[PDB]
Amino acid sequence: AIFSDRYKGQRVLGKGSFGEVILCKDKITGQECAVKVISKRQVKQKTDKESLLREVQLLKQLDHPNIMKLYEFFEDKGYFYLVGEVYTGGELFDEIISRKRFSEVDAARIIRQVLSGITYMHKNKIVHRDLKPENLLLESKSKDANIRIIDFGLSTHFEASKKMKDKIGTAYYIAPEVLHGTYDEKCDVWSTGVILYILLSGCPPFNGANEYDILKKVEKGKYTFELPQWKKVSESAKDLIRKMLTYVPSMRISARDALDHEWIQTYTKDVPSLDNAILNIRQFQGTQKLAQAALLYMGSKLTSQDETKELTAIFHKMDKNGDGQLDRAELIEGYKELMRMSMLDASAVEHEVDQVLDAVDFDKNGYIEYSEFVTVAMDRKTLLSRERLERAFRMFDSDNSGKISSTELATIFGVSDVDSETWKSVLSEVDKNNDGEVDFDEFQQMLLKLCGN
Ligand SMILES: COc1ccc2cc(-c3nn(C(C)C)c4ncnc(N)c34)ccc2c1
Repeated sequence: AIFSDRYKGQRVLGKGSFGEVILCKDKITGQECAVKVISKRQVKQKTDKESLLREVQLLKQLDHPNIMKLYEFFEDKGYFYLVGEVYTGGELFDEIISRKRFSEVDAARIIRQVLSGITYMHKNKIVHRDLKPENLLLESKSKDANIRIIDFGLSTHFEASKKMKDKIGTAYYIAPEVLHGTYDEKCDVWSTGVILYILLSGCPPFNGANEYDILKKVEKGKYTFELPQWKKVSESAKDLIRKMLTYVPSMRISARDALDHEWIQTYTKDVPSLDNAILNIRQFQGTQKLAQAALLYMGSKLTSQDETKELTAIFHKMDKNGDGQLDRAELIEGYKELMRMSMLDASAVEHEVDQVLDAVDFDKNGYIEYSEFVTVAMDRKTLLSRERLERAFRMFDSDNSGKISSTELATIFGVSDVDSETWKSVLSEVDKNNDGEVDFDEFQQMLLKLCGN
């Protein structure tokens, strides 16, 4: 069976672990799905074919309200296609920051759901390993919506990217035993423990100025409840967190046993709002998302440089008599050529080409100046990535000051794991009045200089 025979791409939902996720539609039934597309070239397999197939077959038969539903699996020469249920409520933390109040009852209800899904998967000998807030989606945009955990089982079969754009936020949540190589299902309880700690204080239990500092803290495994925010918190919640963040996994509480914990039992059946926590979470989330957006912007810019020159070279070769004129069918064949080395098949490329032509007001039916088409086709993704970066900038700038401070930049570039000396150097080239702050344009300029421009 061939993936594109059955499904058509509607739009890109976003980038997740191991690949891009595309909102697709069944060509016959009209069923909408979220399809994780894994590039074989970019992502190595840890397991063999037989093991992956069998795992997938198991996953298709599994069903739990807090676990992403998997429907289908396809494989071609270059890609794996993982077809799951699409959820519309977004990421948990993005919903949480929008609330005016948040309590231990809300936290407990969230964690019960996570523990329930984890418990179910563990019974079936499937481990997540890379559990973190962005793997917790909300089923719908309804305020009470169920949490759906994504990416269970994948890290067993695929090697994680070593690129920082893919690694953002991973360090806070990873279990110490995962770092050292001997791990089991208990690693998921640790990660859930870290998440709970963040839910109740707004701060990561294991924090640091960069990835390695964070990992160093995790590996030591020591944390405290000495922040001001922890005075508002019950003893039972801290007791649960202690049991989940127990270093030796055999001594660590299981997911199932955690569901029976006093805290869970008590708070999921009066409590104040954790206002300090909500504020800290807002700041945490904004920082994480800006760092991510920063790396993606730089990556998209590099990709644009690559693709612009490749596309130009493809069309030059095609342009036999060298007058710079190509027809739409040729533009499609060359765009396909670029894709050959989102655009899952020929019809997707036809549409994209048509969208570019309709932007540049070039007639679809005559011969076209390809150099102009190239510019617009690329420029489009350029304008686009810039818009998502800007939005993340505005979001982070909660006071609408229009600026980010040098201290804030340190925090952002730290999470993005950009070398301290390097960004300071680029900051010095842009900030030339010792202002100690940058507006959006300036920030963008820094990122361009941080990706060889
Ligand atoms: C193991 O097989 C699968 C199959 C589909 C998957 C889809 C998503 C997914 N990501 N996103 C955006 C946050 C980028 C989603 N948005 C809505 N629904 C989704 N289902 C996803 C994640 C993991 C998946 C794993």
